[PDB]
Amino acid sequence: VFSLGFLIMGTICALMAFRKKRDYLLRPASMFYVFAGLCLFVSLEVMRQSVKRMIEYYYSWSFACACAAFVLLFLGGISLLLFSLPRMPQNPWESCMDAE
Amino acid sequence: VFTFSVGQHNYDRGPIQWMACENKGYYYEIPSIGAIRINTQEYLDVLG
Amino acid sequence: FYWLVILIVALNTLSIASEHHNQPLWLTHLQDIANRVLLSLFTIEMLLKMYGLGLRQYFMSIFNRFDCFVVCSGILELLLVESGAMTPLGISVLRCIRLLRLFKITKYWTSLSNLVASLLNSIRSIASLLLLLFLFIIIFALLGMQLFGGRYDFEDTEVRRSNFDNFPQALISVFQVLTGEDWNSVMYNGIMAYGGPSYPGVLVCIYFIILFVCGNYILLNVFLAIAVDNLAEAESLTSAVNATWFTNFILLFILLSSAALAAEDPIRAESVRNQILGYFDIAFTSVFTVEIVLKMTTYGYFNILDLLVVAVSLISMVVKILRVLRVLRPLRAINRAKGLKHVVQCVFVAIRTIGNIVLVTTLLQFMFACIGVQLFKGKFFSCNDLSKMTEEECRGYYYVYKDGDPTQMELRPRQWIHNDFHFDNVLSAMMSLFTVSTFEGWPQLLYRAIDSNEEDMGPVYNNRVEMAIFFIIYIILIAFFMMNIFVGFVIVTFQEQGDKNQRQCVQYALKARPLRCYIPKNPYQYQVWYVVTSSYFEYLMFALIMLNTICLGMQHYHHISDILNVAFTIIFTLEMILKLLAFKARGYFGDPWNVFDFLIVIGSIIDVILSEIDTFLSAFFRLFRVMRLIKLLSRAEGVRTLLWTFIKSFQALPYVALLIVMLFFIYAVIGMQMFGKIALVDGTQINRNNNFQTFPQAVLLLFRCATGEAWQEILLACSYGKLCDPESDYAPGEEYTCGTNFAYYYFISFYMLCAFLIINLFVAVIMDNFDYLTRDWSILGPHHLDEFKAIWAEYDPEAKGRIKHLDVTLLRRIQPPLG
Amino acid sequence: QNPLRKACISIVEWKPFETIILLTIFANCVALAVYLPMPEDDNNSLNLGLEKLEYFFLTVFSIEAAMKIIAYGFLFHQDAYLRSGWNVLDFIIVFLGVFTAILEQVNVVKALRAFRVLRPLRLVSGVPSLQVVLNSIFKAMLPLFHIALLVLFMVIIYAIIGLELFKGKMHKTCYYIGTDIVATVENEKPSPCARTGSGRPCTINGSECRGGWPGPNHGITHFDNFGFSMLTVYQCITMEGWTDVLYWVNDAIGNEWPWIYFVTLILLGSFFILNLVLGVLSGEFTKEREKAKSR
Amino acid sequence: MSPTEAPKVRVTLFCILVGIVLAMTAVVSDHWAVLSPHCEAAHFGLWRI
Ligand SMILES: CCCCCCCCCCCCCCCCCC(=O)OC[C@H](COP(=O)([O-])OCC[N+](C)(C)C)OC(=O)CCCCCCCCCCCCCCCCC
Ligand SMILES: CCCCCCCCCCCCCCCCCC(=O)OC[C@H](COP(=O)(O)OCCN)OC(=O)CCCCCCCCCCCCCCCCC
Ligand SMILES: CCCCCCCCCCCCCCCCCC(=O)OC[C@H](COP(=O)(O)OCCN)OC(=O)CCCCCCCCCCCCCCCCC
Ligand SMILES: CCCCCCCCCCCCCCCCCC(=O)OC[C@H](COP(=O)(O)OCCN)OC(=O)CCCCCCCCCCCCCCCCC
Ligand SMILES: CCCCCCCCCCCCCCCCCC(=O)OC[C@H](COP(=O)(O)OCCN)OC(=O)CCCCCCCCCCCCCCCCC
Ligand SMILES: COC(=O)C1=C(C)NC(C)=C([N+](=O)[O-])[C@H]1c1ccccc1C(F)(F)F
Ligand SMILES: [Ca+2]
Repeated sequence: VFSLGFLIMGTICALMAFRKKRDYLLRPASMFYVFAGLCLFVSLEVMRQSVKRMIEYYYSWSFACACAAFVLLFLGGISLLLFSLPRMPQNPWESCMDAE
Repeated sequence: VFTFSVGQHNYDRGPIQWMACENKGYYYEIPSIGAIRINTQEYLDVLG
Repeated sequence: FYWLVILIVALNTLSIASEHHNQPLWLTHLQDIANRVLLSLFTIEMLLKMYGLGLRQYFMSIFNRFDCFVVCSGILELLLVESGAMTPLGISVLRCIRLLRLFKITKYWTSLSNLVASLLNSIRSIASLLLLLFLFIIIFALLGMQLFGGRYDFEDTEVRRSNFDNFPQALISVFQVLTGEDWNSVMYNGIMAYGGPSYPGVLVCIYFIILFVCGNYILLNVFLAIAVDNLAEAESLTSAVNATWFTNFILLFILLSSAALAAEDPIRAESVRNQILGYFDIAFTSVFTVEIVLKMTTYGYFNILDLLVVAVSLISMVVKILRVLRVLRPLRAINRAKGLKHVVQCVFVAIRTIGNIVLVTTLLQFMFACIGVQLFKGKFFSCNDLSKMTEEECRGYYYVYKDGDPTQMELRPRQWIHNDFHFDNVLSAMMSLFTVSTFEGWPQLLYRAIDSNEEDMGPVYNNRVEMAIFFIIYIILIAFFMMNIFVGFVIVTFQEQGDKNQRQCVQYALKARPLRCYIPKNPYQYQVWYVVTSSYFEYLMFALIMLNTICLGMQHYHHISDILNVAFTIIFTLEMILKLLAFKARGYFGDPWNVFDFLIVIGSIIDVILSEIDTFLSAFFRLFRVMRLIKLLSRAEGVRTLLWTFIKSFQALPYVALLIVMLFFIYAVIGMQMFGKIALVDGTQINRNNNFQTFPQAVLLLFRCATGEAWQEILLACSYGKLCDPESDYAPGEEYTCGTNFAYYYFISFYMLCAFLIINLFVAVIMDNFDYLTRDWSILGPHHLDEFKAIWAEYDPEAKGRIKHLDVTLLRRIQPPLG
Repeated sequence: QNPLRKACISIVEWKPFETIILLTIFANCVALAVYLPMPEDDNNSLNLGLEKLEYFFLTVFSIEAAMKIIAYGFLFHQDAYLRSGWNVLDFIIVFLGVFTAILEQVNVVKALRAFRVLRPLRLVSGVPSLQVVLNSIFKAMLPLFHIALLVLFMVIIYAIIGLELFKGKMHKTCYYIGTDIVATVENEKPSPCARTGSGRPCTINGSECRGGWPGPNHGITHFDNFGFSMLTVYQCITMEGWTDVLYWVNDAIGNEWPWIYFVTLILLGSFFILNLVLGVLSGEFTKEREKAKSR
Repeated sequence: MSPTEAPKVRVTLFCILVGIVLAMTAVVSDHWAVLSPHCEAAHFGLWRI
């Protein structure tokens, strides 16, 4: 539930970042996705250990769905944050948070 | 006099063998547990 | 004669390097019916060209100055073996002097005698810095003789050879802790000699912590200095289809072809997964067998490699060695990747630079191996129980006592064992000295060469404690000196192809830009903005951060450790929202440090609510409160500047780290193939934690060997004697056939390669930074030009280009070096 | 300062004093070397005659300290003797010497006995070439300050991470059933064990996995509190037995996650850090060679 | 428009949406765990098994 709430709150900033030249807004949005992803993973944890406290066990269809959604959200939020953060200066004059 | 030098050490053993060779006795060395049985029953050779 | 005199020295070297243990008798015959004749043939060369150079010119050149020493020693030694000079140690310490004649091929090379013209002066000038190292070692040995002298008297039967019982042993212990090898076990003996893991005892760790760090440092410094100065001397004295579609699509398909080699199962022959990759192999092969004609139907050295790769992927669609020849699949990516070939060739042009220092080192290695064969040949045998000193006595059974308890014994058959790294020939001696030069297992070879008794007899505890010298000179020459002048070679060579300060500043004062500050209007919200950037407020923030850090250290093993967690979470989430309100969510998200702060606050909130949900009814979400003291790097500008300076040049050169990852990939695949069926038995070095079964395990094993762990024991855990894994396939009775003696070619190469490339990556990243490292921090530099940027963006909240004239009064606010 | 009423010793102060006090301190070093440390209050003959020799070595240095202290001020008078750089060290040496020597004959322990190994430092005072060599290392370790403030903080961060993740996990092991003997194999060292987890279950037949085990290296290597966690982190950072800590954590909690903690600490802590100091010091060497090439 | 209408941010915001939908279905599709004591095969999920 918390993961899906984070996805909800992240899509908002992802969309409102397209208008009024609110590009900065893509920095928080990404992060929310990350946590969503992270949340999904710990969700996994719980179910996983429950499976080993109840005989045979086997993940068939939706475990791939979750193990894909988590990694995609996590890596995509991380890379979105890397792309929104401008650049490692690479020069004695350049700087992070520089004027355009 | 039977003298026994026990353990693996760096100390001088000459005086101990001298005490052994002078007073009609004998000198034995016990470096480990495996030597104890055979070195502690051998003085009966000298006594005989 | 210029070549006939090297023919005789080569014939003499090939004869002194053929003496092994238990050599045939005709070999012993040859080795001296080819020594007296060759000594007399060295005598004719000190007569006829002696007489050629008149009378007094055979003492003007240090070249032929010690050649008379060779003849004197030779004949004097001939007539001392026909005497009572027995005690084979004594007879052999002159056959080591016989080795002193190999310097005649070094006599003849220009650059091999030009380098020592200052390399020898290196020590002579630094003899007062090497002496400070000797004094450091002596003081720490005299301190160890006081702290742990006669205190390792543990009642158990386990032998602790590295103690501090006398002065030579204390010297050996301090030197071994200096080289870094097994210093933790010395520390553990020092801790157990005192109380134990308690308040009195553990403080003895400080000794070792001071002996390593401040001991490594000094040493390092010295050597480095030497290297650089001696190299300067050798560098200054001598000075005075064809679209992006096709390529970017094939390049992203060689990576798949390669990663299909990673995911595999060496144990299961055709595993349930293995034929899936067998089917994918045909796909990855037939997408490549088409684009070999789209490249050479337009046309008729680098693509013949690719054609051979696809040809061997086709013939496979003993011969099982060919499956090792399919590991150059990622070696074809040096075709399309243009930045890759540039470093692949800059490495092959950097190998030509270091070819001068490799031969002298290899020669020193060979001569030390010859001295080792003269000293410890035949002397590395032993019995299971150390009371039987001969192969004939070491027969039958004996008892071993568990935990040294005389009432708990077991039977063990005793066997005459040979050491795994010995000195019987020059090949085995060279392998042993190779393991010694990487610092791994060298105390076990030391304390075994010290106990060396006779030619075919077992060890005698502390027989020859002077043998340590052999192991302490070699370590100082090879592992401390030649290795350091090798690194000095590569660093000083990179130095060149890498005025200047004026150039840097005139480039700075052109392309630099202004800075935004987000100074807002509306005094009602400017109020909280004013108290946001007060030094007092951020200092309270820093103090709160260190308070949270000190509260994080208070936890121990066997609840005020969570209420304070929530109290700090609250402090930080209110600081965040106050900063947001003072910045309107537009200046806040402009600073990357504020992005990190927001990350930490969201993570902390999630952690606290997860913990109290769990108590209302994730081990890594608790790491977000630890990440807090990383934002303590927004105040230390020197540390932040150093970190950015090195991260920049680490990001600038990814194609040199791609070489290392390719080396790891290739060697891990080859090792999964070669030794991947060995069993997993505890007590050995191929076990549950360190094996070759899967690609992650093999990569982690290779990373362990890169770090220089007991890699020479993994090298012996794979050598044609190893039980096969039960899941594998093998004829019955044919079990101990896993592992191959190819390991010696696998590991010895890898280490060397892994020590080259790594060194490479260490020099590039350094020379790319030689601007910031060799900078006078006072005369001039970009720190003043950032001072200017800061004080300029002060007057200019928003960039908007440049600013008003008066606020000309700023020039009164600059440092005189710039203002 | 005061008139030449006390300087009855400044006449032979300029004699070749170095070629005698150097041999005296060298003989003192040799008598320090051939000393044999014996366990539990034992001694031999040569160890008794080397304590009567520490009265000939403590009486020469002390009268020379007097000869040099009264020849320059009462103690300092212009910061002359005491504040002379390499004359305060010798004062502390011969001032601890007599102190502990008379203390040893007042209770008629060995803590101040270990300050006896500083006397070998006097040789540096003896030759000024060593004196200028030794002052260059303290001159080149100031650029290594922002690197030490980074290594300290990285060690403190990884210590706290390991304290959060591994505190109290390596305390079970498999003993023999009904015994207090750890059950291992020929060359295996006692490693942790797991019951009801992804850790390792141990295989020896008559063995059971229970707690109450002080820890892997006799109770020294573990993340049980901040001190021991700092100690094991620092040990791993030197790349000495870090694979042992990694393997023990693998046996305690599981195989798949813990490597992330140790491969990151070995890359950042060891390789990145040593690369920083190999650059900062070589740069200092290069700049101190370049400033002298213009001379 | 540098980080907001570039292709390299739009490909990533594409890759995000797949995770979005697969996650909003993963919460609701109980097809990731089976148990068989041993014919009573189970299917676990998040809300109802
Ligand atoms: C000073 C300047 C910078 C210095 C430091 C810079 C980075 C700081 C150090 C990075 C932290 C290292 C990673 C955490 C170690 C994880 C070990 C572990 O998970 O095992 C224990 C635990 C095992 O505990 P457990 O839960 O199995 O134990 C109990 C068992 N149960 C709960 C089931 C009953 O693993 C986890 O809790 C899950 C961790 C998985 C996810 C964590 C991995 C990602 C962490 C951040 C990634 C960043 C990589 C490094 C950053 C780059 C820095 C160079
Ligand atoms: C120039 C660079 C190098 C300079 C040299 C500096 C050397 C310093 C490195 C040595 C530090 C190691 C300290 C070891 C002792 C740690 C505390 C300890 O030993 O025990 C842990 C203690 C609780 O343990 P326990 O005994 O179980 O308590 C109850 C028992 N029934 O729990 C505790 O009370 C310990 C809590 C401490 C937590 C501190 C964590 C970080 C605090 C420091 C951050 C500030 C950085 C410094 C700022 C300087 C800036 C320039
Ligand atoms: C002046 C003379 C001119 C000659 C110049 C020639 C230069 C060659 C330099 C190569 C380096 C050699 C140094 C290695 C030490 C020798 C190792 C050795 O000889 O091993 C012996 C081993 C058998 O030894 P044993 O224990 O008896 O076991 C036998 C059972 N099969 O038998 C073996 O199977 C060992 C196989 C050896 C494999 C060597 C692989 C080396 C590849 C490294 C290339 C990368 C190096 C470039 C980077 C350098 C930067 C540091
Ligand atoms: C020119 C270079 C100079 C060289 C620098 C030398 C470094 C000096 C080392 C300083 C060590 C400080 C130790 C002081 C700790 C105080 C003692 C204490 O009270 O703590 C005990 C500690 C935990 O408590 P304990 O007793 O074990 O718990 C039992 C139940 N109560 O039990 C312990 O285990 C305490 C042991 C802590 C040791 C931590 C070691 C890590 C520090 C090393 C990192 C520094 C890296 C330097 C890099 C600089 C590069 C040039
Ligand atoms: C800064 C200076 C130096 C920088 C130069 C750059 C060179 C870096 C080289 C360092 C490489 C270190 C690689 C360490 C990763 C090893 C992973 C590992 O050990 O995990 C073990 C674990 C065991 O699981 P398994 O084998 O399946 O069996 C248990 C199943 N119940 O396995 C698992 O459970 C999870 C397995 C997935 C882990 C994959 C992540 C890494 C795997 C390989 C990464 C590299 C790939 C190619 C090699 C390049 C490395 C250089
Ligand atoms: C081949 O020389 C060697 O025998 C080497 C020995 C014996 N030891 C090790 C560790 C080497 N290595 O490759 O790292 C080389 C060595 C060593 C010191 C300087 C230079 C090299 C050089 F060989 F790499 F040049
Ligand atoms: Ca090691």
